[PDB]
Amino acid sequence: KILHRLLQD
Amino acid sequence: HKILHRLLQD
Amino acid sequence: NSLALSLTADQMVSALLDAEPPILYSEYPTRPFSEASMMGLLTNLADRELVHMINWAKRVPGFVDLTLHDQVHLLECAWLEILMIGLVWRSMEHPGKLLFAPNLLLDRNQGKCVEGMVEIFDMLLATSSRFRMMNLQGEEFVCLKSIILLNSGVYTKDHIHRVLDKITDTLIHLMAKAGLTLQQQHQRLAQLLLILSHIRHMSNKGMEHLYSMKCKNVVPLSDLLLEMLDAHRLHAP
Amino acid sequence: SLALSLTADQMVSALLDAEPPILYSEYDPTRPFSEASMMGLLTNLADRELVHMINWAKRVPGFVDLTLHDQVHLLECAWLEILMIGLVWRSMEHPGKLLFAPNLLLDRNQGKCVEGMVEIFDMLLATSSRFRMMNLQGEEFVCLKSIILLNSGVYTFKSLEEKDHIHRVLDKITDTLIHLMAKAGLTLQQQHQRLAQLLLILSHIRHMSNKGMEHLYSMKCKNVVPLSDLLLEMLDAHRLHAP
Ligand SMILES: COc1ccccc1OS(=O)(=O)[C@@H]1C[C@@H]2O[C@H]1C(c1ccc(O)cc1)=C2c1ccc(O)cc1
Ligand SMILES: COc1ccccc1OS(=O)(=O)[C@@H]1C[C@@H]2O[C@H]1C(c1ccc(O)cc1)=C2c1ccc(O)cc1
Repeated sequence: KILHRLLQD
Repeated sequence: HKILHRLLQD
Repeated sequence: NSLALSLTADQMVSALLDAEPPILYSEYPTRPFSEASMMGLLTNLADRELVHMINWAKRVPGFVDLTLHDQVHLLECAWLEILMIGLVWRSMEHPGKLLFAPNLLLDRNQGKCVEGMVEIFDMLLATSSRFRMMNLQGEEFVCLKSIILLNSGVYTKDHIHRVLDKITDTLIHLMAKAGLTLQQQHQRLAQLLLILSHIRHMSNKGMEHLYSMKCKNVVPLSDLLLEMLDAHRLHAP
Repeated sequence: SLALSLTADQMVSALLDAEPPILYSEYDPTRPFSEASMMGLLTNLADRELVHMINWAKRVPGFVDLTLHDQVHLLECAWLEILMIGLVWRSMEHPGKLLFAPNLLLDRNQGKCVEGMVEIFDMLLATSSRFRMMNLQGEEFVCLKSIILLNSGVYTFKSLEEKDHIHRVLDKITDTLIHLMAKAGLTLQQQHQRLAQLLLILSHIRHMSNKGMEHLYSMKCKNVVPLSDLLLEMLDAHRLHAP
């Protein structure tokens, strides 16, 4: 998920 | 009209 | 002037406890394990509870002061929330189960009998568990149920908001009576009121299923239940 | 642990510092509205706001203590509520209007450009008017927005430990709201009443988000204009459960 990715950043 | 209208009265 | 605003805290509590509807029984081939038997039992139950709910609402201080039109609007808006908080309340002492009626205790496995239902069953169970762990008292429960009625459609005036403030006063009055410190009182007030957001959520999500054509087609619904559903479908896409 | 050791004033200062910027829309007053153009403006705006919202959430005390999975879940649950409370906040001093962006100020008649939207616009306008009558303070607003983020998905998630922590942070935010009200000279009865009034408004914001979301993930609203991948995924987090 893009949200998952952006949070992980 | 609406049943609720009737039920709310008496 | 509305009588409600002149009631004392204890009088408001007594009025609300007195107005409580009774706990209804389901029809007595029990243990539903099909879409049809489940919808059949639940709709029959809900329909009977609605009649009690309407007569209960008339006894909630301040409700009688509203126009008939306003009364219709609040009940149309809040009915499923009110059924749901009732269900969660009477399920408290039955962890992992929903006590739809004394003779209809369901678990989440039965929630799967109707498509879309198990997610809501899970939310209801979570809410009942939360009430149990907060040690919710009957006095607090009736205040919360009255707040739901008055709050859930207030955004279409002053009267409803003055009544709501009085109920707030009444909740704090109850907590102070229970020995809670000031910090504990405001923390508990907030805890309870935030649960109302979850109850709204569950109603919105359940309603969206209940007014779908598929859900309307499972069994023939009563005229009253259909009218209560249509009030929300009116705005659906 | 940071969240639980913060004083009230430190919570407020943290929340204020973490506030996202107010974005501009691509509104061109020489390109008259249309279901398509309105939808385009709102989706493009929301899409850019989501990126700032994600970075804001990371700065909400207690949020980064959660597992990544739980952070995703809270944001999926709350994103439209959060956009909406932001909208009603910046719209306060514009009676009868919604300030979507400094260059995009709409009234209810323009809500009719998209079928099903006017009903939601009226609810948003009512909420904004409610905040205005109460003279909602910026310090109170940031508390409420953080409460939405932490609360909205907490009952739809060891795993219990995460809920408990969330509950403790929510209690601290309550403490913070009360502290702000006491600082403002409100009597104790006034404090509790105002606390309750604000929290009940959250139920209405939940309602608005659910009703809006139901329209937004309808096949019709998703094919008015091409939607971004991030919005599609945020919407799908909710569509997944729809009938
Ligand atoms: C069969 O109901 C559903 C199927 C799929 C999704 C949601 C559904 O509805 S739901 O929100 O779970 C709802 C919650 C719970 O079960 C359903 C129901 C119900 C209510 C009315 C109705 O006309 C059909 C179903 C309930 C209920 C009934 C009586 C109570 O005193 C309290 C709750
Ligand atoms: C066009 O949106 C709708 C059309 C019909 C019914 C509901 C609709 O959604 S709604 O709840 O009004 C929603 C509320 C308001 O307008 C819509 C919208 C929006 C949001 C996301 C999206 O991908 C499309 C539309 C808003 C919005 C946008 C940015 C904000 O910072 C705050 C709010």
